[PDB]
Amino acid sequence: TRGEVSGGGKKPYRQKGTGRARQGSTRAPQFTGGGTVHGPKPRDYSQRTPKKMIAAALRGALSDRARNDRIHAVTELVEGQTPSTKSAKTFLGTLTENKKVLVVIGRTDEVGAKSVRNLPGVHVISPDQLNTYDVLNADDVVFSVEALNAYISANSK
Amino acid sequence: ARVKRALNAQKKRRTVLKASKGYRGQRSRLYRKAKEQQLHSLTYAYRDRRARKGEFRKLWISRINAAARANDITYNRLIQGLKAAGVEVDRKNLAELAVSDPAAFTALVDVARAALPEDVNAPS
Amino acid sequence: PKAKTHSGASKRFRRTGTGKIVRQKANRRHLLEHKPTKRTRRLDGRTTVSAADNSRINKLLNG
Amino acid sequence: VIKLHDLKPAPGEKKAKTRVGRGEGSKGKTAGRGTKGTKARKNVPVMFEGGQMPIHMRLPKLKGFKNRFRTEYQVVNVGDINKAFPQGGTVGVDELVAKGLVRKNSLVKVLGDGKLTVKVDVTANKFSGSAREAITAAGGSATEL
RNA sequence: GGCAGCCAACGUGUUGGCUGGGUAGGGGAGCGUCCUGCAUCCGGUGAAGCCGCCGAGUGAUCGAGUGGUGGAGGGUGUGG
RNA sequence: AAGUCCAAGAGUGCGGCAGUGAGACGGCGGGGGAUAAGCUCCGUGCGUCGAGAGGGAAACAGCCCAGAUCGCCGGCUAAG
RNA sequence: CUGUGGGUAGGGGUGAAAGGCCAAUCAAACUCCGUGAUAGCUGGUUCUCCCCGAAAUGCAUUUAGGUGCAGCGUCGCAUG
RNA sequence: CGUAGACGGUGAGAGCCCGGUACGUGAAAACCCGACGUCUGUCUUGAUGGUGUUCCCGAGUAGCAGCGGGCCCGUGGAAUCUGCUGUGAAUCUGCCGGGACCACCCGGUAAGCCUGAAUACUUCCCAGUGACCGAUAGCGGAUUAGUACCGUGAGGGAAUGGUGAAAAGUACCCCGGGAGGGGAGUGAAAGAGUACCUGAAACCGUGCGCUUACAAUCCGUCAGAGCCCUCGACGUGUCGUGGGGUGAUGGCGUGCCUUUUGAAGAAUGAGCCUGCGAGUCAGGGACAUGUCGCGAGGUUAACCCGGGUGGGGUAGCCGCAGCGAAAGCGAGUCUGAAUAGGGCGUAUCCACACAAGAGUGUGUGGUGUAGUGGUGUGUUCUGGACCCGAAGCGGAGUGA
RNA sequence: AAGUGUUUAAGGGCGCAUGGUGGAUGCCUUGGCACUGGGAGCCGAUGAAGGACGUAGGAGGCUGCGAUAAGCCUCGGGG
Ligand SMILES: [Mg+2]
Ligand SMILES: [Mg+2]
Ligand SMILES: [Mg+2]
Ligand SMILES: [Mg+2]
Ligand SMILES: [Mg+2]
Ligand SMILES: [Mg+2]
Ligand SMILES: [Mg+2]
Ligand SMILES: [Mg+2]
Ligand SMILES: [Mg+2]
Ligand SMILES: [Mg+2]
Ligand SMILES: [Mg+2]
Ligand SMILES: [Mg+2]
Ligand SMILES: [Mg+2]
Ligand SMILES: [Mg+2]
Ligand SMILES: [Mg+2]
Ligand SMILES: [Mg+2]
Ligand SMILES: [Mg+2]
Ligand SMILES: [Mg+2]
Ligand SMILES: [Mg+2]
Ligand SMILES: [Mg+2]
Ligand SMILES: [Mg+2]
Ligand SMILES: [Mg+2]
Ligand SMILES: [Mg+2]
Ligand SMILES: [Mg+2]
Ligand SMILES: [Mg+2]
Ligand SMILES: [Mg+2]
Ligand SMILES: [Mg+2]
Ligand SMILES: [Mg+2]
Ligand SMILES: [Mg+2]
Ligand SMILES: [Mg+2]
Ligand SMILES: [Mg+2]
Ligand SMILES: [Mg+2]
Ligand SMILES: [Mg+2]
Ligand SMILES: [Mg+2]
Ligand SMILES: [Mg+2]
Ligand SMILES: [Mg+2]
Ligand SMILES: [Mg+2]
Ligand SMILES: [Mg+2]
Ligand SMILES: [Mg+2]
Ligand SMILES: [Mg+2]
Ligand SMILES: [Mg+2]
Ligand SMILES: [Mg+2]
Ligand SMILES: [Mg+2]
Ligand SMILES: [Mg+2]
Ligand SMILES: [Mg+2]
Ligand SMILES: [Mg+2]
Ligand SMILES: [Mg+2]
Ligand SMILES: [Mg+2]
Ligand SMILES: [Mg+2]
Ligand SMILES: [Mg+2]
Ligand SMILES: [Mg+2]
Ligand SMILES: [Mg+2]
Ligand SMILES: [Mg+2]
Ligand SMILES: [Mg+2]
Ligand SMILES: [Mg+2]
Ligand SMILES: [Mg+2]
Ligand SMILES: [Mg+2]
Ligand SMILES: [Mg+2]
Ligand SMILES: [Mg+2]
Ligand SMILES: [Mg+2]
Ligand SMILES: [Mg+2]
Ligand SMILES: [Mg+2]
Ligand SMILES: [Mg+2]
Ligand SMILES: [Mg+2]
Ligand SMILES: [Mg+2]
Ligand SMILES: [Mg+2]
Ligand SMILES: [Mg+2]
Ligand SMILES: [Mg+2]
Ligand SMILES: [Mg+2]
Ligand SMILES: [Mg+2]
Ligand SMILES: [Mg+2]
Ligand SMILES: [Mg+2]
Ligand SMILES: [Mg+2]
Ligand SMILES: [Mg+2]
Ligand SMILES: [Mg+2]
Ligand SMILES: [Mg+2]
Ligand SMILES: [Mg+2]
Ligand SMILES: [Mg+2]
Ligand SMILES: [Mg+2]
Ligand SMILES: [Mg+2]
Ligand SMILES: [Mg+2]
Ligand SMILES: [Mg+2]
Ligand SMILES: [Mg+2]
Ligand SMILES: [Mg+2]
Ligand SMILES: [Mg+2]
Ligand SMILES: [Mg+2]
Ligand SMILES: [Mg+2]
Ligand SMILES: [Mg+2]
Ligand SMILES: [Mg+2]
Ligand SMILES: [Mg+2]
Ligand SMILES: [Mg+2]
Ligand SMILES: [Mg+2]
Ligand SMILES: [Mg+2]
Ligand SMILES: [Mg+2]
Ligand SMILES: [Mg+2]
Ligand SMILES: [Mg+2]
Repeated sequence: TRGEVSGGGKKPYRQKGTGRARQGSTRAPQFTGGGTVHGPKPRDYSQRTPKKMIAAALRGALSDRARNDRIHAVTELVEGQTPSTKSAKTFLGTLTENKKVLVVIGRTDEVGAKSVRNLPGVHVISPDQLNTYDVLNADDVVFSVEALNAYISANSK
Repeated sequence: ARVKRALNAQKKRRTVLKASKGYRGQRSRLYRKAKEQQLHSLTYAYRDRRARKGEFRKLWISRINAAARANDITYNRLIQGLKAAGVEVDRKNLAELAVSDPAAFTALVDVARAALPEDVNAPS
Repeated sequence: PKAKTHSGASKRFRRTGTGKIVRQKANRRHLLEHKPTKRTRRLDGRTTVSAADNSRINKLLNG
Repeated sequence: VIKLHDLKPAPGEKKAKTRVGRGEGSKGKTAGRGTKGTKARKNVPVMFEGGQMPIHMRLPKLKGFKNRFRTEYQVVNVGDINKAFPQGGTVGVDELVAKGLVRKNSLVKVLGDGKLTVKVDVTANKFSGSAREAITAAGGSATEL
């Protein structure tokens, strides 16, 4: 702003008699190099929607995917002990033809998330982290048995 | 998100300057003086578009009066007689008759005089 | 920052159960001997504040 | 299958901001302020009246005091016991909090407004005379804490 | 003959009737600029910018109509 | 008691957002002044200007006519 | 009279006194900071169109070119 | 190919061309960490609960007073804490506090000292990110930048980026003293030539078309002859649903903005162009109105667990009963001696009765009562708060 | 004889075509701005922070260094 830019303390010249506009400092907004008037300052943009709004949006998006048969459960992405983007890609291709998929996996299952992480349209998220934005991106949502059961059980009571 | 206001600013400038072609002086060169002139130009165009219908009626009346007086009748009596006769041609085409073919104008003056009171100054 | 209630107005104005703002009539604190009791008793109790002043009093009360 | 571009605010939700002082087509050269004065550049405080004695200074302060030792009670009317308890039974403070008839940690007094018909055993900090008569004339009993 | 605001009738988009000068000021609906989520499209067979031609819209303005110059990024939809 | 009544876009009540609180001349009733002022101060379901374009008064905010939605190379009128 | 070296500093200095002088400035020097001082005062405030549309009065005022409330505009609701 | 489709560069949009990325591997020395020993210290010529008195328990202190400071508390009835001055005790059936004070009860044990964690910040280093700026912006400083420069001095304080992919940066010839150019070459391009990407406007020329030297012009607008260009048709120059350019001539015509009762005004402001320059943001702020979720309920704050925007978190807050100064009472309550009027309150409506037409009341039934939390908009409060502008006031310094 | 009637451009205006000047616009960037996560939270008589003058085979500026002067030794890395 006007007071944060360097310099500007002096009145530039005498206030009367010079035949020029009355100017209070060289860092005034109308000056080149002067202060910005209503300019951006850092902002926190988060807004806190009620919990059940968020939960309902989750359920509505997941229902929207379910009505159209876009939810899949699988035992796991790839046979374990080692990641393999090739085989996991082939299996996921059998499972769906669309471009974007959510792959909801439990956090412990690292071999599975490693083997599907480098596919261009594939987004990997944890069941306890499920939100409406990622499921609305996905054309299909591909759960694991453990992750589907976990989401069901976190909302069964 | 800072914007450089020059893409949008130049559009009305080009519009007004293109409209101000032919203006003598700096009223065809500078956007501000050209805009000041465009204000007057469009008000004057409105004014004269409204008054053109009166200027042309003035011209038609003048031509009709001259032709009528050539036919030895006054303009006002001529149109009074044409109103009395039911012939309901407007002054525009009555002026085209006065100019283009004077024989039909002569005949129409004959009709107007035939359909006129035996005393135009009678108390009726 | 949270808004501040105008303290001088809170100790003068009050709200009823429905929400109308009541008042206390003036000219009754001293110099009472020459005032008849009819004037004295038409000047006490509460009375609802005027509709003209209801807009500013509300802003002073809520801050 | 709703995707992120299919999302739209509800009709009537979002109103356009009124950007002011952006030309004479809408609100220009004064931004809705009119000509000069105090109000043309700053404001006027809400407790200002032009130097005459303000509304908050020519009126007496309300009589009385506040009594910091006030005992306030959260009140239930007897008619709500009918709705809350279709059969009656024992009804204390905390199994009356669960029915959302009073706040959780407060003193509870029972008042006799509605009409009570069921056999109830009410326990509360205090009772009304009408409430006590309604409780005991309907067949139940009422004990204070 | 064209438009628009209020209202009415059948009825569910028309028709009809009234009305449409305007500063301070109030309300409503929009044009153009930039950044972005998502979706699509165009571009070294030449993007933007600029200069024109020929046009268009009730207004801000438009030209996924066209040429010249130019040399790497843009359009449109729906939200922010 | 009627009239207007697909309108006055009228009253009244509550609320959101106001601007205004320097007015001018002309007609009629008056105070001040010298029954002076293009003076000053009041009254007027008086007007116009302010905030009013168009026609008349040579020119000429406030006088007379008449209230501009746009177009027309139609007609009838008002003051004059 | 003059050179060289030095001393007096801001409500302070110095003045054979003119409010003179104290770095082209002096009824309280200059620089930076408080600080974007405060101004009932002047100036400026940026695209469009649609509908409606004032006031220049009353009352109070350390008041009279400022403001509060009333009157008079607009929008929403109620009544009709 | 992918545990690597991060991001750059390379002659234009590259996962497979380069550096890298995912993922692993590596430290002689120095430093920071732990861990095990020497080492260091203490405890054991010794433990435990009893039964009955004298002494001790932080002294120029507490307390008291005068004058102050600070507490929500501006001297107030003014406690608690505290400075200067004066006076000045007790060692536990003591002394201090519990908002003057006293009594009783309760809590504690001043005038001795150490103390980790949870908390605040970033000169500097490392690694990242941005609905951040993009050369009048962003730091004053993308380039000599606290530089040049201005001042005696404290101090003030600039302006200056872009050839091409690659210098391949124009050999040689010609005019010229050179500068500059013209051929020739380089290059995809020289409308890229180290005055170099794009190259707008103001401003300045040159060429052509129409016009203009008897004429009183806010410089336009409407009508308009003549000339010039262009598109069609018939044909071979004259019309046409035409289009442009210029305009002899005729009618009408008092710039823009501010501010004013009223300005073309001889009131203000503006030489011109290009770039810049003014209602913004924060807050469980307040009021109102949209919209959404849940609904007699609604919602969490700090915080905790999540490489995320997700999930837990009931403390509080608002609604749920009012009247009263208050004790209090409670669909009532206050006033009052009053079943005697009035005030406020009992969502709202419907009916049936019982009383008066002094404005309707009272009562029995029924219907049953709407809030809250996100978020858009308007206004508002606290903040520089729409932007610009004093003369001057204060603090610390610099100057004879 | 009376009457009528084109052609002037010293210079100026407007439209176009062509350039100059100028450095906007577009598209950029060895620069900044706001933060996030770590580290380290002091240096100095064993002479600090910061400088002056010197220093390369050749003139200056920035950087590095100090008469052992774009450097000297030892240990690692790497090529
Ligand atoms: Mg400053
Ligand atoms: Mg001057
Ligand atoms: Mg100042
Ligand atoms: Mg800046
Ligand atoms: Mg949460
Ligand atoms: Mg012309
Ligand atoms: Mg208070
Ligand atoms: Mg008294
Ligand atoms: Mg008395
Ligand atoms: Mg906002
Ligand atoms: Mg305006
Ligand atoms: Mg303006
Ligand atoms: Mg306003
Ligand atoms: Mg102004
Ligand atoms: Mg005024
Ligand atoms: Mg005002
Ligand atoms: Mg205040
Ligand atoms: Mg209609
Ligand atoms: Mg209108
Ligand atoms: Mg009209
Ligand atoms: Mg307006
Ligand atoms: Mg665009
Ligand atoms: Mg978009
Ligand atoms: Mg493509
Ligand atoms: Mg090419
Ligand atoms: Mg762009
Ligand atoms: Mg081309
Ligand atoms: Mg192009
Ligand atoms: Mg938008
Ligand atoms: Mg009528
Ligand atoms: Mg009407
Ligand atoms: Mg009305
Ligand atoms: Mg006044
Ligand atoms: Mg007045
Ligand atoms: Mg008057
Ligand atoms: Mg007068
Ligand atoms: Mg008179
Ligand atoms: Mg008089
Ligand atoms: Mg007069
Ligand atoms: Mg009068
Ligand atoms: Mg006015
Ligand atoms: Mg008029
Ligand atoms: Mg009028
Ligand atoms: Mg008359
Ligand atoms: Mg007639
Ligand atoms: Mg007449
Ligand atoms: Mg001497
Ligand atoms: Mg000296
Ligand atoms: Mg002196
Ligand atoms: Mg000086
Ligand atoms: Mg001097
Ligand atoms: Mg001084
Ligand atoms: Mg002074
Ligand atoms: Mg301050
Ligand atoms: Mg100011
Ligand atoms: Mg109107
Ligand atoms: Mg006073
Ligand atoms: Mg007012
Ligand atoms: Mg209103
Ligand atoms: Mg890449
Ligand atoms: Mg002790
Ligand atoms: Mg004190
Ligand atoms: Mg005290
Ligand atoms: Mg300590
Ligand atoms: Mg800069
Ligand atoms: Mg540039
Ligand atoms: Mg600068
Ligand atoms: Mg110097
Ligand atoms: Mg070649
Ligand atoms: Mg090229
Ligand atoms: Mg150049
Ligand atoms: Mg160039
Ligand atoms: Mg001539
Ligand atoms: Mg004349
Ligand atoms: Mg003319
Ligand atoms: Mg004229
Ligand atoms: Mg003035
Ligand atoms: Mg004025
Ligand atoms: Mg005047
Ligand atoms: Mg002037
Ligand atoms: Mg003049
Ligand atoms: Mg003036
Ligand atoms: Mg001037
Ligand atoms: Mg500027
Ligand atoms: Mg806010
Ligand atoms: Mg109360
Ligand atoms: Mg009494
Ligand atoms: Mg009562
Ligand atoms: Mg709701
Ligand atoms: Mg809201
Ligand atoms: Mg000072
Ligand atoms: Mg000195
Ligand atoms: Mg010529
Ligand atoms: Mg230390
Ligand atoms: Mg050096
Ligand atoms: Mg080695």
